[PDB]
Amino acid sequence: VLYVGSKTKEGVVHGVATVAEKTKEQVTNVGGAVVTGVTAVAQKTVEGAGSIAAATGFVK
Amino acid sequence: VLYVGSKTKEGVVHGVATVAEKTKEQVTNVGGAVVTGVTAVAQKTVEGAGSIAAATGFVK
Amino acid sequence: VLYVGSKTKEGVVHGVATVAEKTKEQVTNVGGAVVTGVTAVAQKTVEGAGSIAAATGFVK
Amino acid sequence: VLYVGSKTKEGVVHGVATVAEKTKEQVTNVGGAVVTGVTAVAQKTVEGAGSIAAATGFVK
Amino acid sequence: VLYVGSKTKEGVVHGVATVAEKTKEQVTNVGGAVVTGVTAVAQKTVEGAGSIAAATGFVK
Amino acid sequence: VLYVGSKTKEGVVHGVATVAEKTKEQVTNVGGAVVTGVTAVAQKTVEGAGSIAAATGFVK
Ligand SMILES: O=C(O[C@@H]1Cc2c(O)cc(O)cc2O[C@@H]1c1cc(O)c(O)c(O)c1)c1cc(O)c(O)c(O)c1
Ligand SMILES: O=C(O[C@@H]1Cc2c(O)cc(O)cc2O[C@@H]1c1cc(O)c(O)c(O)c1)c1cc(O)c(O)c(O)c1
Ligand SMILES: O=C(O[C@@H]1Cc2c(O)cc(O)cc2O[C@@H]1c1cc(O)c(O)c(O)c1)c1cc(O)c(O)c(O)c1
Ligand SMILES: O=C(O[C@@H]1Cc2c(O)cc(O)cc2O[C@@H]1c1cc(O)c(O)c(O)c1)c1cc(O)c(O)c(O)c1
Ligand SMILES: O=C(O[C@@H]1Cc2c(O)cc(O)cc2O[C@@H]1c1cc(O)c(O)c(O)c1)c1cc(O)c(O)c(O)c1
Ligand SMILES: O=C(O[C@@H]1Cc2c(O)cc(O)cc2O[C@@H]1c1cc(O)c(O)c(O)c1)c1cc(O)c(O)c(O)c1
Repeated sequence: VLYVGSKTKEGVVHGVATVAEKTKEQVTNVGGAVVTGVTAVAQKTVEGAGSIAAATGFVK
Repeated sequence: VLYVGSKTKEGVVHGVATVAEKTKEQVTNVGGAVVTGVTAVAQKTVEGAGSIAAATGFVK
Repeated sequence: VLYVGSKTKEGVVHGVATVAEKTKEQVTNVGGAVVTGVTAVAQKTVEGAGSIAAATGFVK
Repeated sequence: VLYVGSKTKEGVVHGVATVAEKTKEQVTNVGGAVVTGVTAVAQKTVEGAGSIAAATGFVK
Repeated sequence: VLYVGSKTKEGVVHGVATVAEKTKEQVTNVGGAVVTGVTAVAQKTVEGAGSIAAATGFVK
Repeated sequence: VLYVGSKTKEGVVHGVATVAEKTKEQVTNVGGAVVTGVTAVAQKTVEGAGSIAAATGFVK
């Protein structure tokens, strides 16, 4: 019974509760990368890169 | 019964509670990378890199 | 019964509670990398690098 | 300027986040009172009682 | 300027995050009172009682 | 400037994070009172009693 694998879980998020409460949020970039506020993110990859919250300035 | 593997878990997040409470958040980059506020992130990769909250300035 | 492996867990986070409470948070980079505020992050990788909260200035 | 009272707050709830996740919830009373699952409830009373999640068995 | 009282707060709840995660919750009373699961409740009373999560068996 | 009282706080709750995680919770009373799971509760009373999580068996 090759791979009779029952209920697995891979790359799962469940049961999250969040409260963000600012008064003056502010972002100001010049020529670069910015990544904020990522929340409750899942993923599964096969035979490939798997970045999630990446941020790169230049590439040459 | 090759790999009769029952309920595994791989790259799982569950049961998170968060309260962020600022008054003046502020981000200001010039030519670089910034990554903030990542929360409750899961992932599974097969045969590939697996960065999550990466940040790189340049590449040459 | 090769690998009759029952309920494993690999790269799991569960049951986190957090309260951040600032008054003036501030980030200001120039040409480099910054990574803040990472929380409740899981991952599993097979045959590849596995960075999570990386930060690199340059690459040449 | 008798009672130039500016922006007060009295009996206020704001900024709530909740995740309930059961599999078999069950309630079974016989002749009594039950009160469950109350959430995010505000109130203001003037010259009178102010119960919110009360529960009484008998009165004679 | 009698009572130039600025932004007061009285009976306030704000910024709550909750995750309940059961598998078999169960309640079973016989002739009495039960009060569960109260969350994020505010109140203000003037000239009167102020119970919130009360529970009484009998009254005679 | 009688009572120029600025931003007071009275009976305030703010910035709570909670994670409850059971597998079999159970409550079973017979003729009495039970009060569980109270969380993040505020109140202000003037000229009156102020119970919050009370529980009484009988009254005669
Ligand atoms: O049956 C799946 O194939 C396995 C993976 C895989 C792959 O990635 C690329 C490829 O060229 C071949 C390949 O054969 C794998 C395999 C798994 C076995 O259990 C098996 O008996 C077999 O003959 C051969 C499978 C299903 C999936 O759902 C999965 O996520 C996964 O990673 C794999
Ligand atoms: O059955 C899966 O294949 C295994 C992994 C794998 C792979 O990655 C690339 C590839 O060329 C071949 C490959 O054969 C693996 C394998 C596992 C066995 O238990 C097995 O009996 C077999 O013949 C051969 C599997 C399923 C998956 O779901 C999984 O996540 C995984 O990593 C693997
Ligand atoms: O069955 C899985 O294969 C094992 C891993 C693996 C791999 O990584 C690359 C590859 O070329 C082959 C490979 O064979 C492994 C293997 C495991 C065994 O128990 C087995 O009997 C076998 O013949 C051979 C497996 C499943 C998985 O879910 C997993 O996460 C894992 O790391 C592995
Ligand atoms: O102006 C409000 O009257 C106050 C309360 C009150 C009451 O409860 C019953 C009653 O017979 C009389 C009464 O006079 C109160 C009062 C407050 C003063 O500041 C004042 O100068 C005055 O002459 C007299 C008021 C407004 C409200 O919005 C309020 O919530 C409150 O509790 C009260
Ligand atoms: O102005 C408010 O009246 C005050 C309270 C109060 C009451 O409870 C019953 C009552 O017979 C009279 C009464 O006079 C109070 C009062 C407060 C003063 O600052 C004042 O100068 C005055 O003459 C007299 C007031 C407003 C409110 O919003 C409030 O919540 C409060 O408790 C009170
Ligand atoms: O102005 C408020 O009145 C005060 C309280 C109070 C009361 O409780 C019952 C009552 O018969 C009279 C009464 O006079 C109080 C009072 C406070 C003063 O600062 C004042 O100059 C005055 O003349 C007289 C007040 C406002 C409120 O918001 C409050 O919460 C409070 O407790 C009180």
